[PDB]
Amino acid sequence: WLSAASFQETTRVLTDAAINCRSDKLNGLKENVIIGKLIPAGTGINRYRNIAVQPTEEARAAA
Amino acid sequence: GGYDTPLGITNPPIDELLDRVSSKYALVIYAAKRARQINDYYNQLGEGILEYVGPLVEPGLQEKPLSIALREIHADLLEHTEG
Amino acid sequence: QTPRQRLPVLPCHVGDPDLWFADTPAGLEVAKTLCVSCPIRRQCLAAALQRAEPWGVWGGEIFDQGSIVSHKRPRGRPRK
Amino acid sequence: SGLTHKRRLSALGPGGLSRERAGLEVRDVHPSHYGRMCPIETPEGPNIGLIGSLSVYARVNPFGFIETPYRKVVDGVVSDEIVYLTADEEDRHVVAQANSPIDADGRFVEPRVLVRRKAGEVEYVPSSEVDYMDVSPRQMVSVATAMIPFLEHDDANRALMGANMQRQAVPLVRSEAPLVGTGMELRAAIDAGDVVVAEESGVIEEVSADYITVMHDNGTRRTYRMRKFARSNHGTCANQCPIVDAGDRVEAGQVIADGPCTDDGEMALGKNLLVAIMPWEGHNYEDAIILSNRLVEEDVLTSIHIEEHEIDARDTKLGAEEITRDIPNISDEVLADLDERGIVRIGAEVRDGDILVGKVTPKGETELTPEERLLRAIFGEKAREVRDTSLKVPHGESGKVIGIRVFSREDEDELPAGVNELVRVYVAQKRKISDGDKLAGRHGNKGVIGKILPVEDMPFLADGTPVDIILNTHGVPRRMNIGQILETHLGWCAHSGWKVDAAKGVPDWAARLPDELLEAQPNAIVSTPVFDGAQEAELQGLLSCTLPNRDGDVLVDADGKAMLFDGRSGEPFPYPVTVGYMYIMKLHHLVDDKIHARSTGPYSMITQQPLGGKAQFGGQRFGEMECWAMQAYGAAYTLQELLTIKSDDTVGRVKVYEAIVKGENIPEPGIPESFKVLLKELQSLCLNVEVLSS
Amino acid sequence: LISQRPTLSEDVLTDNRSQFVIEPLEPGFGYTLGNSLRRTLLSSIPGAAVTSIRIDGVLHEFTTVPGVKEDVTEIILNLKSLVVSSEEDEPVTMYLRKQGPGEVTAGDIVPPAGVTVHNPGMHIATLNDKGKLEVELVVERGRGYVPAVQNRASGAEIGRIPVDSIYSPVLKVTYKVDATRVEQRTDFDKLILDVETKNSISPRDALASAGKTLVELFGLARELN
Amino acid sequence: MLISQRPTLSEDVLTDNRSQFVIEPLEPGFGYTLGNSLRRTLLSSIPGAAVTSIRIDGVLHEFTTVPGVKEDVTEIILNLKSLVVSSEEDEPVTMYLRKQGPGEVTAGDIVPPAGVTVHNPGMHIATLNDKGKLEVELVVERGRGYVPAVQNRASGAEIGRIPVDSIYSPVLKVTYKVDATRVEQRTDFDKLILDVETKNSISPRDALASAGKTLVELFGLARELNVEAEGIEIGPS
Amino acid sequence: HQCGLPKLMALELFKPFVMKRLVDLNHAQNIKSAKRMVERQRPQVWDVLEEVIAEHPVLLNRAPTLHRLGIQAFEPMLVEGKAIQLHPLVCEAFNADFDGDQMAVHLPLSAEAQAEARILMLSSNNILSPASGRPLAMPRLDMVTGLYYLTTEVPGDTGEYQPASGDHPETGVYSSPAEAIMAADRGVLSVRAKIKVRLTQLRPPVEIEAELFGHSGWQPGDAWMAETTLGRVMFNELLPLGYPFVNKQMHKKVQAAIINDLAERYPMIVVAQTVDKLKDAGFYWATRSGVTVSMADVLVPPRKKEILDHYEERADKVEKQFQRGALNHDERNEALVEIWKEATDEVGQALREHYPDDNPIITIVDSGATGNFTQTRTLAGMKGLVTNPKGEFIPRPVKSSFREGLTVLEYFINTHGARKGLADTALRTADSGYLTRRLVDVSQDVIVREHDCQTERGIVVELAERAPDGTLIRDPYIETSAYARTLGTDAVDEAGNVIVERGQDLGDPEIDALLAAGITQVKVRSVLTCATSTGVCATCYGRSMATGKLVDIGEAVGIVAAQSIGEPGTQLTMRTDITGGLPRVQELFEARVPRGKAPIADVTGRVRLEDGERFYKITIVPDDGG
Ligand code: SF4
Ligand SMILES: [Mg+2]
Ligand SMILES: [Zn+2]
Repeated sequence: WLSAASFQETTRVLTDAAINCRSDKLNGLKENVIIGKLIPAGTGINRYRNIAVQPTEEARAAA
Repeated sequence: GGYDTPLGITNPPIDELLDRVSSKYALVIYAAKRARQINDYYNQLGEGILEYVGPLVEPGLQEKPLSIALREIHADLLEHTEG
Repeated sequence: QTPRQRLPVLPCHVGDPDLWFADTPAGLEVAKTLCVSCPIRRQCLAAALQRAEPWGVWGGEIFDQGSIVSHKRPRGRPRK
Repeated sequence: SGLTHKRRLSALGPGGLSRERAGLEVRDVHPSHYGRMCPIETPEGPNIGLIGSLSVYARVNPFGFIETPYRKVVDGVVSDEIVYLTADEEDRHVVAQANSPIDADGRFVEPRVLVRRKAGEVEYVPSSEVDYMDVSPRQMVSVATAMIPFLEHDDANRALMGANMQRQAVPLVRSEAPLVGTGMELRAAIDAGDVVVAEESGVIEEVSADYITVMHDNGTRRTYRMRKFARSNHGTCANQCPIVDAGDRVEAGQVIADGPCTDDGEMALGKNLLVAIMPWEGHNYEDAIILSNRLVEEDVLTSIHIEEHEIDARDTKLGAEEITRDIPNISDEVLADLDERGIVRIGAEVRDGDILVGKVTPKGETELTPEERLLRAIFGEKAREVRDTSLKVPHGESGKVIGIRVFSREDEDELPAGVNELVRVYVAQKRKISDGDKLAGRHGNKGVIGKILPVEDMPFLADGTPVDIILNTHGVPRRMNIGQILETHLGWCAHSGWKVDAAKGVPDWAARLPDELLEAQPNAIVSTPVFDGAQEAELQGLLSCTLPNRDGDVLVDADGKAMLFDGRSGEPFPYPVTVGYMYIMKLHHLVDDKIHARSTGPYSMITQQPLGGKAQFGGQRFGEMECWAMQAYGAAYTLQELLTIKSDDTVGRVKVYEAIVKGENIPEPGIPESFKVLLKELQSLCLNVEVLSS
Repeated sequence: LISQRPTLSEDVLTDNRSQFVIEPLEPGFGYTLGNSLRRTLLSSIPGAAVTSIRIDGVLHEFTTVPGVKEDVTEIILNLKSLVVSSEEDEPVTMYLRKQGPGEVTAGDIVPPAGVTVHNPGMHIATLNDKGKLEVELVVERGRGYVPAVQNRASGAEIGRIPVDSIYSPVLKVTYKVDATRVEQRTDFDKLILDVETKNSISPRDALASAGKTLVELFGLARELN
Repeated sequence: MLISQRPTLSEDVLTDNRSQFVIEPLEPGFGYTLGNSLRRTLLSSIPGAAVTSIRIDGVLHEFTTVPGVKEDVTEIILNLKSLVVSSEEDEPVTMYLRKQGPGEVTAGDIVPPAGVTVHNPGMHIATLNDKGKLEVELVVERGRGYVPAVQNRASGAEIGRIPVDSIYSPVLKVTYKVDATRVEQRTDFDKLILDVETKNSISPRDALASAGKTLVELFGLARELNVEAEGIEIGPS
Repeated sequence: HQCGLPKLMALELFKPFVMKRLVDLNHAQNIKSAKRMVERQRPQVWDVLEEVIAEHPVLLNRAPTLHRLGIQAFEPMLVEGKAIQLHPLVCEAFNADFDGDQMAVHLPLSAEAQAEARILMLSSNNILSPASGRPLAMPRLDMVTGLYYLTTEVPGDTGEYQPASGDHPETGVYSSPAEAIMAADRGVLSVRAKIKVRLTQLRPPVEIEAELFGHSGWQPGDAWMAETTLGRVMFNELLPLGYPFVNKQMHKKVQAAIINDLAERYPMIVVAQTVDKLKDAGFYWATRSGVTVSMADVLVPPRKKEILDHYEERADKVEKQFQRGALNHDERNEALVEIWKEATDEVGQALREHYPDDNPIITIVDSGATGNFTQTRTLAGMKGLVTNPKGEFIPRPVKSSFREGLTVLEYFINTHGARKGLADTALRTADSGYLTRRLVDVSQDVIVREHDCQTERGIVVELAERAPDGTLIRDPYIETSAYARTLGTDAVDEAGNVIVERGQDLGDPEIDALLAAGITQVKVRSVLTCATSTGVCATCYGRSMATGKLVDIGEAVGIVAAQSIGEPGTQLTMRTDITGGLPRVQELFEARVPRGKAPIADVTGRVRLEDGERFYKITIVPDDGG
């Protein structure tokens, strides 16, 4: 509904989602721009954001 | 594997870099997290040593930490696992 | 590589500052001779004169609680 | 441009329709426009056809209709009773064509002549229904578009752009008249009013740089003051200078003094520069322009700009502001030029950011931090209970100071209330030509300046003369503006001078040529008018005979081309190249007006986005198309960074700044302020908005 | 194998314009040699030109002297055409006293020792009966072209008007080769140079300066071993 | 006056004979004014030697093929044209080589008389097959530059003496470019980057030395006209 | 990968970085002193600024930003001056002329953002447009003219090889291109003669190498003969070492094919260095080629008066027949329109016949640098017909050319069409922006989620339908329909073996193998049939054309699709009552009922063609018995 409010009838788009208690999911690309979090596409997905970086141990001993 | 030697921002070549990772997004996050570790180690060398250790290759005179990290990745010196 | 002002040239703040408040007249003699090479002994000495220093080497000169000293007597009986 | 801002017919405004209500059948060219509004000239933005100019010969009725002269030809004999007509009578009658072959006494020659009809038709009529012949050609054209030579060889798009950018020249400091133009350049200068014109015939008594005392025939004298370096409305100089001596006799109406863009009375907007139309090593790609260094050295293209800076002293709540030499703790180095009561001296050369007016405001007294208290106790200084607001010159501006006008409320002048002293400083940099500036010919072939080469590695003819600007050749055929090529050929002919060899009488091409165009001195001027110009046969015939320079040397052969050496390598170019003398202007869209950057400056109040505009710092708008571009690339972090910490997150901006200055890693971004504003609005509208963790 | 070295001949047309002919060269050499000499001549001959002037009644470039037909910037653009020739490198000064009606030619400038003005007939400004003109000028040495060196780069007063100078005493240089190139392979070029200079120094002296600069430059590439 | 920055010179090696010089830094301009002259002098100034005309038995006018050999007359000619040699006698010396029977003729099979010095024996020149016999004379003379094949104006003097083109010069290929280092502190000084590759008769360093010698004599011809002039000076190292 | 930057801008841009560095070099002991030193612009800040600015990529952007290549990242380097320098190849992607257009610079700060601007948006890693896969770093107009003049071949030129023998040998052969270069630097050779060099460092074409070495010609070593020009050797040395010799004439289509094949077979860094060497040689031979425009180089056809009299008699007869009242007004205007269209095409044919090949204007046109032949026809010949403000044709028409110069009435007639095109271009720009907004707002959620949907469904592909005589004429729509899509099932020729198995990328060699095997219907796996929940699987979407390999698992294919569809607006001309232009696309995606509603069938069988009065009425014979 948060993305849907950007087109037309923002009074009307809110006032029926308010009745249904329509919780948003934050899964598109339009809504994550609005609330300022990372977009879920490209370098925003959880495959590419929880990457752990560490030296290899054969090169640890060279240090 | 034959070219002119790359210069400036394009050294090491990306098409030769990309065999170390699965995709360009993973390569970007790989290099960025390594560069954050490098800069934290550089800033935190006055007192006792933190849990991050060193440019594993020897840098130039005034080399950017991201460029050092990319030369490390090309040097086949790091390992990682995705999320 | 510095290209700064004359601050390392300024022999006030070259070494340890507590040397300049030496509790030995010999121990401050090196400090007093060190401002023989100071560019700014006139204005510094003048400032120390007008502000009524209580202590220390100033303008290449030690100061009493009110004014200028020749040099302090040490501990013990003064001589002949 | 001063002339053609008047004689302008708008279409919008109060009592008229707006641009959204401008339907597409009001921007067109209805065929009653012939002679009453020029179809070429219009602004090219989102105002095409709404704003148009008057024609040349038009005249306005007592009721507000637009008349137009016509010769009243009677029974195939062309009279001279010039009769003004309106659109309705023009629809009534039958109108002939301007260049019809009259038989030297009034009679026509061919029986089937061209005719405009009532419905905008083009017909063929026997020569007895003709009752109105045009007064001249070029009746359909404007004032600016009657100055483009060889207009009838150009497309209307490029003619539109040429006549539109003929009103954006700048007044130079030498202002040489063009070698080839149309004859309507003298009238457009003495009617523009920016040339001092003698009113009664007499003898000059005394000239100066600033006043001329013309002595009339009967006793009385009259002095004409000048305006030496006054600021125009857009920041250019408006200098005048006399062009007579102390003993001449002038007549009532003679030009006595040139203006900004004049030379000996007639208009002049640019210089005559030798040109060549080969592509040169990639420095002129997609119509850039390269130039010699002789233009910079000889000050060929060097305008003068004058900027006005203004500051004032109101009354605040905490007292009253003042203008003093004394300021907060800035050294006597910056007070090396300020006068005894504030502002700088006349003639003091300034740089970027220097003090122009020293004004310091009563800021009152605030509370003191204990640390500041300790530092002030250590150093022993004045409390400095007043805050400095000094007028300083903005970025990249320099040059001398001409005049300092000062107004005071004490000095009985008109001021807004509370303001005590109002001051104005005039700064006048002389600006050379440089890369990034815009140059243009007359036929709308504009272009920025690519790389100002040194003079020696610029190609030269066999005489050693280097060329001065090299255009590109891929831009002529795909735009259809070969008026520049014909103008260039005639420019070389008019520069080197000709003499038609009438040994066995007149040659065949020169039948229609007048007398005293058969031969002309070198560096003599000609004028081809707009719609009845010189023919291509006459151009080839003139190019055949083009008398040599100093030795026996025809540098430009019959085709118009020439043999160019190369200044860089040394070998000649293998094929001959077109040269000739074009005429190009300098445009007032210079780079230093436009270039601005912003690291961190002021901010908005109600929102917290940075400010916008080049007067202040100003930051660039990052539109939704660029958001789409970043999303399609896949760089999430750059997009999130550009939408959180560079524009909105007011508590994170300073953290970013200090992390950059100290040298640590850039911290993770926070929640932007626009989202918190939206959240508080939705809570205010009785919507129970809640976030969910699990 | 040609057993000869070329000999620089000479030919004088007028007093400030003369020719030079070099023969014989290798094929494909005359064009490059002439171009190298032309690019040396056109921007690397040291000369002398007026740098800064200071009229008395003015304070900046944008006013008018009381009683002249021109104004300050027109006097500047007239004075840029001067041709002075100094000996020492130091800033010398020359003055201009003029009073009352007439014309101010360039011949009324009274030089100090060393320097001289080579065209007295240049018209600078015209004077009525109420005009008074006093202007000093400064003459440097140097080469090439230098823009207007600013007042705050120096430590001068307000009256010191700076003017960008052009010291290069050469005007217009061209060449023309004539390749014999016969079927007996006795082929050689004949470089015909052509110098015209702006009356300060002779073309012989200009060519000598260019040749000495090039010889000193190529001594480096000779001096590897 | 003074040049205010002494131009250096630093050589390099890519192959046994392919150097890549770089001169740095120069005055604004001057890169093209000296690089082009250096290129042309290098190509057309240094003396060398090559083959001018050959004459081969059997074939007198039938330039299609030679009996006994397997490759074409034109293959033989343009194979022999790329033969590196040096000489002393400025008169045209002659040569001779002879070989019978099967085998491969290399460049060392020719017997050199006095003066001539073939600098590569190990280069294929023919493959004589099936009891053939090859006997070829050669005319070697020293020269400079690169002339084309001289037309046989003395065609009555010899009918089988087919002339050839002759690369006299020892260098083979010179390319160059410029650059624009330090436009603010040093105000647009140019960096010349030469590149010279030569056949292995001589080396690029002495090639550059000889080019500099002939150029400095050629410009000292212009200099020694009024020695008491003023020009730009450099100074010592 | 470089771009210029003026110093008075870059100093303002990098101000905190240079503050930190010149505190760390003790030129100013505190931050306020550093700020005042930067404001006064003391000369040490430049030597600090170069060291702080090296290898720190910035962005560039030109408004309006149409598609994905509108924002590219460049490594800066300092330029004295006031204008941003730019590489001349990327103006095609930025759609930037140099008439005064202005670009905007941003600057990334974090280590993540600098990594993104170094790896993703770097200018050297964006050569292929994602819309079609054709290159966008291909050399454009000026360098194309240079390469065309370089690689053309002229018979009758100087020093050509002729085998004229019996007296003297060929005198065209050359041992090496070094010898050829020396001869051309002398007076003998031209560049575009025909010679027989002996190359050694260039790999011969496949047929010749198979003839001589069979398969083992490792062209680092060996030697071979070739009857090329010099110019084709000189151009062909710019290409990499493994690439086979070309020996053609470098028209723009050929250069597109070369760069496309190069980018398919080689890495991007090799492609970037190749295209940069191409730019350098293209400019250097463009300035030698002697392309100039002069009025002696615009020749009128010498038959125009005869052509116009022959058409004028027919026009006069039609006007006479309307004068007698033998026909109506619209028939008159239609007949005149047809007469003058035939006349215009006739005089265009006469002009193209008359013009020689080595003319500058026809050289620029024929190379594919710019323009078309209609502009040359208007520049010499006749303008033709000019439209109305409503859009109909004017039956006058223009009979003059811009070299001969128009007259007053003809210029007045031309003004209508000029002003109409000028307004409608901006109108079409605004509408294309609107369409792009709608498509972005629909498809902003399709992103790649899984790696394998693991279905078996898929669409089929026509792929070079069989001729009636029996042969495989290649279908003209393959690069937009069959290339770069994975195969849903295998392909087997005439129930023999398989040729290409499931999962292959379906590029050119697989295409050639299927064509040689003689099949048309393959069943490609694609999106439409993707069986994931939200977004599409990676293995369906096929080869992403911006990389030349398979897509990753995070790509925003929806936004790429929307920008690639909506970008080629402002080049969609409709026609001269069924929509056929840009609004035809607009009603298609809105899926509304079109105006020109031609109905379709509802059952097969024979039909009863049947017309009433002034409008038709057709019934259909059913075969189902309904
Ligand atoms: S006490 Fe003497 S040496 Fe020390 S800072 Fe003052 S003047 Fe200098
Ligand atoms: Mg543009
Ligand atoms: Zn799928």
